Amino acid sequence: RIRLPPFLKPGAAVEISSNESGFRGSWYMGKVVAVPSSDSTTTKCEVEYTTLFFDKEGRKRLREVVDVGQLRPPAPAVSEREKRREVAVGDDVDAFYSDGWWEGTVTEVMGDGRMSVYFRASKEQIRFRRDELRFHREWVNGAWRPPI
Amino acid sequence: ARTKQTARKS
Repeated sequence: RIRLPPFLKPGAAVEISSNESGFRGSWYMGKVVAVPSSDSTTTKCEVEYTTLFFDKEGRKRLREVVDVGQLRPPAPAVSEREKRREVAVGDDVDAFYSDGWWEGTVTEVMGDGRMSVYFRASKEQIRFRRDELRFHREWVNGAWRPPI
Repeated sequence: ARTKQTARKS
């Protein structure tokens, strides 16, 4: 019944977004455990998180049934110009924080490759090293913006 | 280990 995006198959690595307010602007890494088959009673996918667990002692990685629209492929590998790109004020970035990626905007660049990032939904202003940031991309119409 | 409870911001 539903035509899944081609990247979505059992075993596929994905980034997972949540509908919950406390996760606004985040992408958590995970993998697909199950998808609707052409033979199916659901329209949903089950995913397993890579860095979130059911329990704080860490015995079982968290699994969730999610909407297809909550998933996208892993962000594109950082290119060669993108390693040459300086991060600048105004840039849309994701910051690695609490073991997932959170979208924000660079508001200040300091020396020694450090920056301050504003997060609109949480009204937070947080400093990061360059190696904690990635340039933000969007998965739209089956392709990345900006493209690969 | 990280859980939704210790990752979420609200």
